[PDB]
Amino acid sequence: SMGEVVMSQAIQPAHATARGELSAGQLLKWIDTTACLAAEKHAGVSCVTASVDDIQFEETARVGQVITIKAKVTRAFSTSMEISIKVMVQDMLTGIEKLVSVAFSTFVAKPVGKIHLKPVTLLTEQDHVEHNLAAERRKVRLQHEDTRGTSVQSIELVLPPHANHHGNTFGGQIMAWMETVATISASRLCWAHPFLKSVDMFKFRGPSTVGDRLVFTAIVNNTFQTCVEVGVRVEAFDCQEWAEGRGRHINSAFLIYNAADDKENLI
Amino acid sequence: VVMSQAIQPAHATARGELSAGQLLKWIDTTACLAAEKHAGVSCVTASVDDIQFEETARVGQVITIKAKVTRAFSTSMEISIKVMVQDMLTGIEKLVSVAFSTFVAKPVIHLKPVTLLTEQDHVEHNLAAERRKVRLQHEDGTSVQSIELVLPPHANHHGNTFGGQIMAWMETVATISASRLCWAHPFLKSVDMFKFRGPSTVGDRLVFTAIVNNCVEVGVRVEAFDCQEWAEGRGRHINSAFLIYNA
Amino acid sequence: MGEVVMSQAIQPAHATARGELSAGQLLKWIDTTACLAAEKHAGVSCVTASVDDIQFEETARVGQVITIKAKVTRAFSTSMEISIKVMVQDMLTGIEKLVSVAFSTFVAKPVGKEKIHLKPVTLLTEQDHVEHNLAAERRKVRLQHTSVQSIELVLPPHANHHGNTFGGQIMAWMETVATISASRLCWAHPFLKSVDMFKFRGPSTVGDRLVFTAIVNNTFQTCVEVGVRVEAFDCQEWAEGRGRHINSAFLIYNA
Ligand SMILES: CC(C)(COP(=O)(O)OP(=O)(O)OC[C@H]1O[C@@H](n2cnc3c(N)ncnc32)[C@H](O)[C@@H]1OP(=O)(O)O)[C@@H](O)C(=O)NCCC(=O)NCCS
Ligand SMILES: CC(C)(COP(=O)(O)OP(=O)(O)OC[C@H]1O[C@@H](n2cnc3c(N)ncnc32)[C@H](O)[C@@H]1OP(=O)(O)O)[C@@H](O)C(=O)NCCC(=O)NCCS
Ligand SMILES: CC(C)(COP(=O)(O)OP(=O)(O)OC[C@H]1O[C@@H](n2cnc3c(N)ncnc32)[C@H](O)[C@@H]1OP(=O)(O)O)[C@H](O)C(=O)NCCC(=O)NCCS
Repeated sequence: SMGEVVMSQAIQPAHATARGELSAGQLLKWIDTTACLAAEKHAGVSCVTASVDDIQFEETARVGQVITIKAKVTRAFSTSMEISIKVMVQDMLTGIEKLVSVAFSTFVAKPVGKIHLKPVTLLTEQDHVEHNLAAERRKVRLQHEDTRGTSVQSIELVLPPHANHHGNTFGGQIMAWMETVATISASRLCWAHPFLKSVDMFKFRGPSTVGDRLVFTAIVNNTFQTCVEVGVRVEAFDCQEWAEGRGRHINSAFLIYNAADDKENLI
Repeated sequence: VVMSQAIQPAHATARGELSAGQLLKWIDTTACLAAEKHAGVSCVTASVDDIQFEETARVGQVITIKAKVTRAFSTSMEISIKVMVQDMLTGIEKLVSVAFSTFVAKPVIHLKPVTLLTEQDHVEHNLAAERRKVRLQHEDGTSVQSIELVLPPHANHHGNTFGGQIMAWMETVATISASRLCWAHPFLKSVDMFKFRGPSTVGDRLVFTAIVNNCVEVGVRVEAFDCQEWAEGRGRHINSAFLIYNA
Repeated sequence: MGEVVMSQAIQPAHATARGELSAGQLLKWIDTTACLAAEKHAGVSCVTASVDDIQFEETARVGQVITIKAKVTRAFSTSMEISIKVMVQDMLTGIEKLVSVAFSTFVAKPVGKEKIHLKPVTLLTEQDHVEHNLAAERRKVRLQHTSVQSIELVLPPHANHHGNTFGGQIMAWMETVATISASRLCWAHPFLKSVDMFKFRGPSTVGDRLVFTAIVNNTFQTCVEVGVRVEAFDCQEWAEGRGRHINSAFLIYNA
């Protein structure tokens, strides 16, 4: 009733990892879908992931638990929108609901052919305060203007199910693909299976489309306490660019992984 | 038209049982491939009759599905569906479902009658008329909300959403509402007579809304939205459905 | 080098009842890395022409990582030979093993009514030259060379952006049907050991139905050979009966 889009996923073994936990990559993908739908409700046209803020993961959902994602447009700007993301997890046996993640993300309306956005409607006091908090967070976003022998290369062909019906590659899918490569790199240092704690704020620097090859390069970047930092770099190539060897930088993220809450589990 | 699929973790539920939605999907695909062998063109699910599951299938087992066109009408076709499960260590086979479905042809033309041969062929050919009569008569806890975005793999090559994809997404949300009643994990008993009352297409958003209605009965609502319609909040009602569970 | 490299973690979604990687998925992944290598050479869409002997010396498990390297060893005119290497690593132990060394052939598909002419492969190593030689001997060999029914509908993710059904996709559906037939003979879950050389005869396309039939062919005990047929139908072809022989393959399973 309040322009809040709601998803609900039960976690099958399909979404599961070697730990029986929900794949972090999948959560990222679901978060981006729900948020996009939130934006596309405000815009009327297709919207693409512009950037993500930092995401922290408080809990990881196990198989047999239900996840509930809620997204909302907090503020509309000129072509862009701030979308707020809440993520819960409910154990179907205990009844307990816990918070997984509060998160922010940015979407861009894509022109129909060859256009301005309406203002978001504010009813509550939370609406009016977050309306202002978005402009401060936006300053932070834009000012973010800064431009180990355990390497891992992967490659994914962008098929039609990985993109909207105009053919633009989904933000969430590149994030899902990133995360699995990152895990492979992080595991080269752990004696346990490590789980994702956070993704540092990053930007989608340019478009990707059906039939691109996305190349993922991952390396461990740092070690701290119980955790390990992995940089992933994403590059795009259409069929011709792929042969010539002149790709396009799509993004770079830093994912921080937790070695099962023990110092001993990493070298 | 025969389809055999083995049950793998990809298809399984939390307790290692083959997911009902996954079955419903495999039923439609096969029931659709039956219809498409008769019309020559693409076909879409018009309606579903009572489905009832006598057995639940488990990882490692194999499901065999048989579907055939009983009677072609003016633009629609009645299809029969048999569902067998086999154990690959026992050899034992068990019946999962006897179910009927109705498909409409979608030209971009008329349909010939089918080639009848058996005595049993004629019997189903006559009883289909009664069944079509019943199919047409349908004329009058906590709410679980979910949304799904229709991608290319969720539709035929012409862009039309599979009926079976909708029933699979329907089961996911219905199970959650059921689980939320008894604080446990249940299994699907049946799918009651409903009708898909409008098309759906790639790019649609399907909003699902499940509520506990009364052994439990989950009512699922499927509402469809353009990217434009999504903005204007005026969508299209695809279907309502009633699913019954035990725990 | 000139190597296309893919790394995949084996989740339960890629797995079987035991906790092993489905051979179907492995084959699909191998066809992709090889296809990516061909296209890096050709600069256009490439399809699977044929596959040599593939033998799996190990099976991987959930929570392990498969790494595939693919290289174009020689280009001819429309076709290229691709050398493939598959390794598996345990994510906890860190121990690696050879899964498979195999060979596949890819053909460059024209956009319009286009004549395609592939450039030579840049040779650097002495092993490069050795491989360029032995490619022709393998190319010559190539050109010289109870039961389960199933059906799959070709959708968008099963074909490249032009609409041509991937070789690896058919190769996946090809094992999932064979496994059941091998399960129907002896009452135990078996694992795939090798795939005998087979060619792709006709192209397939988005919207097709592929009908799969498999039978036990020959059983020298502790081994059961199972042949697979693959038959493709347009939507209209479907309703009339006349279809196309895509491929017939022989799979060796193990009890
Ligand atoms: C997002 C994108 C449009 C930014 O364009 P740009 O080169 O920065 O040019 P501009 O500065 O004019 O961007 C226009 C808008 O983007 C916003 N923007 C740019 N960088 C941003 C960031 N890091 N975070 C949030 N918003 C950002 C600007 O604030 C501006 O907003 P406004 O129109 O409401 O005033 C561009 O990088 C892009 O099209 N790539 C991602 C699209 C995509 O394909 N996403 C899926 C992943 S491949
Ligand atoms: C395989 C195919 C290319 C062979 O074509 P053809 O009818 O035999 O005609 P040609 O022999 O002239 O084919 C041209 C090339 O195919 C090669 N060829 C044919 N079968 C081959 C095989 N078994 N192994 C290696 N090369 C083969 C020839 O050597 C020739 O090579 P060149 O052009 O580099 O000199 C063709 O039948 C085809 O399009 N197959 C299906 C491809 C496909 O769609 N696969 C994806 C999954 S269905
Ligand atoms: C049935 C439908 C195809 C056409 O609308 P309609 O007004 O009900 O169609 P009509 O009754 O005028 O005629 C179409 C045929 O479908 C049959 N039909 C209509 N309602 C039916 C129902 N409740 N149950 C079974 N068959 C039904 C009719 O008997 C008629 O058969 P005929 O050609 O032999 O006379 C439907 O409303 C529709 O367009 N939705 C298609 C569903 C779809 O797109 N696929 C599923 C994913 S959304």
